Amino acid sequence: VKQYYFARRGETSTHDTSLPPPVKVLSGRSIPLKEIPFEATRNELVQIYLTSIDKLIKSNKLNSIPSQQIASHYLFLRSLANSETDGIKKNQILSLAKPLGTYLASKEPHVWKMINELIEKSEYPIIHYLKNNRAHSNFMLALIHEYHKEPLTKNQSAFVQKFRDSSVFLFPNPIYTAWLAHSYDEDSSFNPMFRERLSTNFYHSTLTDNLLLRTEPKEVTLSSEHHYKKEKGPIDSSFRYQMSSDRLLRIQGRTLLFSTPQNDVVAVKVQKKGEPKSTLEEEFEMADYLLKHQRRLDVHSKLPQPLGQYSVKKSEILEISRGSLIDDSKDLEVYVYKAPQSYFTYLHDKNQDLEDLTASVKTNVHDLFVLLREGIVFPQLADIFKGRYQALVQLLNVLQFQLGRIDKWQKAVEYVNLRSSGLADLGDSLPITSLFTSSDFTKHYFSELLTGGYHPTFFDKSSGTANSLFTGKRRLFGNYLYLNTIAEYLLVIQLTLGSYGDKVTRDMDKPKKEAVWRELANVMFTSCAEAIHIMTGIPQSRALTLLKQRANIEKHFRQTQFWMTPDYSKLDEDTLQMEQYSIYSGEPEYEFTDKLVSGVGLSVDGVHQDLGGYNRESPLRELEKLLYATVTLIEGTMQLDKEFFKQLEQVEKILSGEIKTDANSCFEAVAQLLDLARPGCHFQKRLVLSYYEEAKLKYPSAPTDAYDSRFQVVARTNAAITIQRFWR
Amino acid sequence: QLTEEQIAEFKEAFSLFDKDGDGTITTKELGTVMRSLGQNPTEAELQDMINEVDADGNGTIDFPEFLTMMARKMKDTDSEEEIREAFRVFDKDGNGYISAAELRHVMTNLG
Ligand SMILES: [Ca+2]
Ligand SMILES: [Cl-]
Ligand SMILES: [Cl-]
Repeated sequence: VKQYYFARRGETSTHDTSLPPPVKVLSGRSIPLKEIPFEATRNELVQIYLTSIDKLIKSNKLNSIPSQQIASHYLFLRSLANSETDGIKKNQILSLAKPLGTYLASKEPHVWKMINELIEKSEYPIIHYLKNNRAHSNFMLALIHEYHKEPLTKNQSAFVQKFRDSSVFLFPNPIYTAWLAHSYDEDSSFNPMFRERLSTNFYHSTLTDNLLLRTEPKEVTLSSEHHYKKEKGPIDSSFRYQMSSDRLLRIQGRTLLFSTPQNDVVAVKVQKKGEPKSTLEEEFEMADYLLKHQRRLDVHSKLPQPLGQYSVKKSEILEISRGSLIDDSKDLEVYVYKAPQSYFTYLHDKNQDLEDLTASVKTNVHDLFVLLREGIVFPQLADIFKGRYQALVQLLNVLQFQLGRIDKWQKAVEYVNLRSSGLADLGDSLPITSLFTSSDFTKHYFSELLTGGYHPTFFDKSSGTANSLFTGKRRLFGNYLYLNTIAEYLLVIQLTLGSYGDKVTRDMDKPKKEAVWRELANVMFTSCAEAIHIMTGIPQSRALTLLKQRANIEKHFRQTQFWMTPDYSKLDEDTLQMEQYSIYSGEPEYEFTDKLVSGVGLSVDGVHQDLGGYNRESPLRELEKLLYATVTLIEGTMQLDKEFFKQLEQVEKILSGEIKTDANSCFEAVAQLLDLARPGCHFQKRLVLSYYEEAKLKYPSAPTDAYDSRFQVVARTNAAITIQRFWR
Repeated sequence: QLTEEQIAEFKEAFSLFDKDGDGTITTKELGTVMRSLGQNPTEAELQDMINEVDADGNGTIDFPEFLTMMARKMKDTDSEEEIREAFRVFDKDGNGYISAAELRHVMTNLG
């Protein structure tokens, strides 16, 4: 039967409409908040870099500079020239690149040989040259400071201070996206962290930010038969469940669970203190929308049958309750439903082998991101709380540099909506469109992202305004909240998994406990890989390897098991900083002041363990990298897809005759399309190999020495694939 | 039934060329996706239409129809004819090298 989602994804002019006014008032003075445009400032710094290349040629001091920063300069110049559309300007870059080549070929014969092996491999040789620690050396900004001897504008200074960590941050849109996508490939040893003069810098979040600022404002349009748009009739609760008082098994919080001769549960959920009937009716109709479209959506959770929604006198409720006794009035609207007992076992429960846990976790993350494509967001899967935790917090505020201290982490996923059955209790839904518009949800929890960017550094006494690149996020804030929802889903998974781990390893064989925690590490990475596949289509196997290029599975295993169980509290403060080196192999130890509560660990309330010191980072650092790796792989793959298709039309207009140009250019239009294919995605290069052969049909005239080799390796790879395909 | 290796390939190709999300892939686009998968037909105007466009369930059924008609004697051949660089001179120890980095490994039976 038909199987598709009821949401179409597109783009819109601007997310910054009906937002709060861009103004920061403080000490009675209202300061306007102004955008520093990303691409405009970016281009100013690249032309300044270009002039600086020219003042380096005139200085005739190319020997004074190490051989592999003329390799960086030349390779970037060649890459930039290829990215340039019109011939007149790409020749003014090759003007600048030729003295660097003349010198390298004459005074550095070996480096010249290595560089040319890259120039015939790719049209953007700089992105593969920088698939390693070379990326941490900012050759562009170094040259700018040395030869552009004139002070930067207030915004080049702003752009520089924000994106100081790598020259890739100044690359034009295609070169940066291509570099960022391929920096997860198997040859690439790049990881966004370098060690400074004894200090360690992490800039995984900057990769995401520098990507997001080049994106266009997304927007989701819901089908007219969508759950939030289709006019639904009244609820026909024509039957009333007869509440016996011995059929009730249990009472899981304003919900009473009743037994049945069919070994499943009829549950009856009672009105909260502050709660309208609307909410319980929405939960009813959600359960029906799920049921109706369960095949249509390939939803895997066990879905409850909504039985009835009606009102019940509070006397009867309180009468049929005894044993563990948030209801308010003498009349209480009710939502009664039928569901397996799996629906009421929280996914973090000790009584699951890790065969059932993995199976049930896989169920949850599938329906979480399938329903996201469907356009439905569950913003309260867990109570990780105004002070509501932000998974991707450095991209949403100006101040924070790392992710905050999760408070009472085990209590957050306590009544998590994730069960052995799968997704559960889906009443508190939110339309995905609410994240891309100025809804009540967004201006409450994300008011800075929607107002935008005050800090004293930003303030310009001359102007009277506070200027920052942050205020640019007003036109794109929906894109930020989209990615944050993705990371938020996977962090609730992680706390749920860690909760299970703590309660299973407690009262246990040290090898048996350690082996459990590394399986928990694997199911977490497997979960993120699943998300990437549901969101992009990348084979989950490859999504996993792309992920493990960036996130260290084994570092994550050993900081999860160390911080989410209380054994470290029984250590004195200074055998503890002997153990931290084992879990932060190169990275700095996790510094913290707080006094440890014995048997608990770090605990502000002295009863419940937290993740992090009182006003510190969360100590789960490679978890933080995991989420950004996940979220960047998604958004990065989608931008690469867009640049792929944007260039795909170019080669198709040249091919058809709609754009006349030379032979030697039509082939480099096609070869450029090769560079925007996804990493590890073969059919994309099968498609451009087809374009290559058609171009040789169009231009038999043309010599093809520059692209024969790079397109042979695609041809030989495709031939080898199909002989391996003959496994019979 | 297809193999797991090529339903994965077909699933990603479908996901990539569906430019706006939900299975809303229009007949104008399916030419290029099959081109990316090794096909180049003339007339294909059937097999679900589902409104006038098709879902993935229809795609992965559309395909084995176009793959249960491939007389692959000329497909598996041509493939060997690539590495036969000179002509009709078959391959050698190199024909185990290539099969050791494209998509597979693990004990080829070099005959
Ligand atoms: Ca579509
Ligand atoms: Cl320099
Ligand atoms: Cl910013």
